[PDB]
Amino acid sequence: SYFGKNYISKSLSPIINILPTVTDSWYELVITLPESVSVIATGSDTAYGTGWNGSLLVPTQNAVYDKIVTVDAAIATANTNITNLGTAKADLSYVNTQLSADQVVLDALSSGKADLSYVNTQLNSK
Amino acid sequence: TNIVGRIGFLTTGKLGIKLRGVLIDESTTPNTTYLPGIESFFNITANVLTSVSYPETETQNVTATFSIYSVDGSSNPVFPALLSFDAIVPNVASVEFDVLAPTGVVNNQLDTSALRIAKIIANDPALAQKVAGAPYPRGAYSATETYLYGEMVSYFGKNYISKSLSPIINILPTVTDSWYELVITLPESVSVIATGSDTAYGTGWNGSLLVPTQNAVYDKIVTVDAAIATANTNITNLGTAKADLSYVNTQLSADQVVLDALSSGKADLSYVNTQLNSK
Amino acid sequence: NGSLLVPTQNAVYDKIVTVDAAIATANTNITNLGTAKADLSYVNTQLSADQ
Amino acid sequence: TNIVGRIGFLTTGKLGIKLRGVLIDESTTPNTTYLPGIESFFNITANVLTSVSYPETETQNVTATFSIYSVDGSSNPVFPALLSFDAIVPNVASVEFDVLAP
Repeated sequence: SYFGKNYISKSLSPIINILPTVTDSWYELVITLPESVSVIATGSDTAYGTGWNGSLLVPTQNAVYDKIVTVDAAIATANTNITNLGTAKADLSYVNTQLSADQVVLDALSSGKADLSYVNTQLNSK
Repeated sequence: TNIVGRIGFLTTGKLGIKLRGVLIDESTTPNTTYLPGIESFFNITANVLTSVSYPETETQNVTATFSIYSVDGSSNPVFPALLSFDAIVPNVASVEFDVLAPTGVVNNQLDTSALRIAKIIANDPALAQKVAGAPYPRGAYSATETYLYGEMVSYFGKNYISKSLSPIINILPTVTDSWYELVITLPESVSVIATGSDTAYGTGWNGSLLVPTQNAVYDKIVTVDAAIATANTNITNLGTAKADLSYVNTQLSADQVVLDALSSGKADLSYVNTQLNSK
Repeated sequence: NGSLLVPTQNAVYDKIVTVDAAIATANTNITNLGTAKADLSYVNTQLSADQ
Repeated sequence: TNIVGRIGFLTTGKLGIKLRGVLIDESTTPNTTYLPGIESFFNITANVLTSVSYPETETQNVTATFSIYSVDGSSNPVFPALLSFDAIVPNVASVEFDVLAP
């Protein structure tokens, strides 16, 4: 059953991932519904399957609720990814501070410590 | 191990058990040695094995031959071993004889009894598919193709299976001589026109009563999903694009330990000049 | 949940839709602010200069 | 060394033991000089060896032949031995007939 129409597979070989709308592998079971005294309000029990691009159908509450639930689950997953990324992956302040401290130690060590050439010259003098 | 069991189609007989190798038993304090090739006989009276006791040959993997003999007028085993088989007596207080006897038939190729063949053909999916008959779907009816027997088409909203044993062309499905309709008989139908409303408008609102829409629902929801996926892509890109906390900490610690080592064991200018002036 | 009624009128579906759109935009803003802080190529460059 | 054990599927029988070579058990005060080739016979009554005491041979490394004969109406051991092998009698006070390693 596909989007309100019943189909029968007419392919001898087993088929998979072929939409029933393909008449080359499926036959649609026609129904006229002649002058029936009962014409009431129902929905379409087709779960969200990206077949709703051109679809004058009307979606049941179940498909919409399930898609909303999975969308919210994905959003929660993204939010938790952001949360556990921020606290463990990215930060700039103390990295910059420690780099500046290391740079100040580097220039202090460069200035204070004696060149090996200077030490060699002085040892030569004596 | 005690052995209990019943024997069909034999009111009176003798059961004989013989070992194929030596057996060692420790159920008794003095270790019991069991010689092979010696047959032990037990009565089978009123289709019941009277008192069959044989040592356990399970953990020793020793096989024993069991045999069923008819009794002559002297209550003695005649020897056409009606049922003979090799089996291992397991380690249990009482075992059933049905377990020991093998299950199955040697001449398994002899039975072809119509009922059996019917069951075989029905149960196998391939043979069942071969015996199909029935409608053979082909699609909407047209007058430019040939429909064989059992071919079923759609015409004016009805389903028609051709019953002409010969192929037909251009002949309408409605004429009952060569087609026949497949009844549906649906009473008190529910889904006719409400499912078909939909209407094409409405993405974000709160008062227009967007009850039936499905296409715009699909479009807005794929927009939302694309936004979420782009957010995930940005999150992953930022994750791979920035530096990790632990890696930076480790690199900084390595630089700091090298730095303190350099500061400790090095020649400061003042000390060297002082030593030179002393020299 | 469950296939009992169909409606899903413009009184409960679009409220959740707007909630999800707003939360996705908020996550986008949080991602934007997170990406403004820290980096890898620059840190590696400066660490190599120090090395 | 005293040999003890039961023999299943044999209501009554004889156990014959024969020394391979000359044995000298100095344990006994009059050092017993056991001669070879002589087949000492013991009784297996009610599937049980009656009283099988044999000198140990682990020390001097001498084999002994053990055979289990069935018994006919004349009490003569039917010489085709239902079981027969060669083993060294271990130097223990009591030994099980099953544990005699051929």
